Amino acid sequence: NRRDLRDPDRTVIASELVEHSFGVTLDKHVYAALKFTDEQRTLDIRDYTKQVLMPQVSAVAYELEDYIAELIEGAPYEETILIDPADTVPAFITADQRMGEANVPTDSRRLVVGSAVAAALAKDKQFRHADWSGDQANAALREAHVGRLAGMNVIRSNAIAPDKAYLWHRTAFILAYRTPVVPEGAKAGASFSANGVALRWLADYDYSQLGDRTLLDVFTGRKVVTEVDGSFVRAVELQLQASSITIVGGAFALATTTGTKQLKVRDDNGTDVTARCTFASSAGTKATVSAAGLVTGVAAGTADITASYVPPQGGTAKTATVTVTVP
Amino acid sequence: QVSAVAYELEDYIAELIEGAPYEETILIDPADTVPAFITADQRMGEANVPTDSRRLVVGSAVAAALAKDKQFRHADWSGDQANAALREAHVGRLAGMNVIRSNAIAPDK
Amino acid sequence: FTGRKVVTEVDGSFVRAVELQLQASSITIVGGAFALATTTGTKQLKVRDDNGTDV
Amino acid sequence: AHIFVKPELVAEIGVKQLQREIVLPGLVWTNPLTDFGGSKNDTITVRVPAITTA
Repeated sequence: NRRDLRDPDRTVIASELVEHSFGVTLDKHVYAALKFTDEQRTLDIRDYTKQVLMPQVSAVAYELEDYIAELIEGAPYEETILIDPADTVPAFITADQRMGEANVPTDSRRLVVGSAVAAALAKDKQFRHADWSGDQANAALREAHVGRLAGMNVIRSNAIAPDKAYLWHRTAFILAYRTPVVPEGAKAGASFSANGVALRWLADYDYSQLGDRTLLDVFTGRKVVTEVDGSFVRAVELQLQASSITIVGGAFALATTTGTKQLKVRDDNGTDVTARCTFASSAGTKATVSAAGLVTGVAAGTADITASYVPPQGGTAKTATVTVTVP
Repeated sequence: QVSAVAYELEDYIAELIEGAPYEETILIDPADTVPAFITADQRMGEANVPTDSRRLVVGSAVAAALAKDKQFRHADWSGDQANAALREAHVGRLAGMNVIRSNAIAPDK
Repeated sequence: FTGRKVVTEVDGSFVRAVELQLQASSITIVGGAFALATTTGTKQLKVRDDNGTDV
Repeated sequence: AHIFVKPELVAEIGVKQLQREIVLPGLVWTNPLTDFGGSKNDTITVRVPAITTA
């Protein structure tokens, strides 16, 4: 506190010392089960380790990667920094500035970008023109690889969305693992490893179905470390901007009235956004389009099918129109 | 207790620096930031202030805008082919002064 | 005990320090357009200029 | 079902509250005057010399 000298009010305002806390919990149980008849194990299965165990371990490993990806992508971000594909560096400088303004330490920061963000970095004239970036032995042109920008290295991942990047301090996300113990009644099983996580394997024969059932499991838990006031400042999200969407294939003709066509929509960055667009048909009687991209034209004629995609930056939804001639 | 008193004294100094009777404010244009600092040098020299013992303390936004500036990002426009304003986000010296980044003062000042 | 002083000139003008401010041309509310869940629902608004300064 | 009495144990993994660095006190003129005790109103009257014109 503060007060004035010679002040006849000789009082002191005591300060307070309050400690805070959060909580980390085990919540999830990641497994991969299989079942085999006696005929399959006797005849069809020739190499058990190569045909059964290794694919099971790989499946559990990919499931754990997707678990971590859902933790990172699903964390509470107050706002997303929009990367302009023509000018990408200001977005990353802004991300570093946001991390600095929250007093996040400058070390142990990891930047993981999607494929589309990395391609936009390579396509950027900042890195490609060898005079806006120095770098005479041009790498964004002869190798399509940027690597470092705005003070952070780039890690390319296919688990996270293509048009999104995440810059996080090490203390932002916490994973915890636990290997279930093989009980006393269980047949003595093995223990495998997926990306350094010890998985429990277990086999049990069921007389009723004349078969064998295998289970490869682990207990998992995850946490996003928030601050005392509830804000999340240790991780920062960036999303690549989109300005127009186009339906691949252009105007097309259906094979028949019973026929179906699966539409794909791509933004100007080239990201597959068909899982984020709303599909509508101008002529409902002649043709109907599903919400997931499927197009069915029941009646002969012509229909104008529109895909509406609200962009990452918001505003009016980008509309792409296609013409369907149903025979 | 010691940390609280230290931060309180830093706030004291920040209020002293920020609350001074500044006659005019030099508006940094984030698209072209160098002329603002050259103008600050011109104003301080025209007042016959000695060129030594000068300190430049910028906020977070000012340093970020210096890094974002095409004058410093593009290596043709600034020399500096290592491009420390692109690979890093660090602009360290411009207009003859060294930049000191502080979180105590306002971000855009 | 602490004290501070700004050294002004003999005519009262302050010339020994210069302040610079970063221009702002547009302010945007974090979160953009929104719809409240209920009437009791309260939302804290953060406004950022084009330089990303919390104004 | 089965009920177990288990402690609620507190850990500390190195997640501290984020605070800024202090840089300002080193950059400002500190203690050019020290004898505030021994002056009226705790005030030292710094003198600026005179200049003339021809």
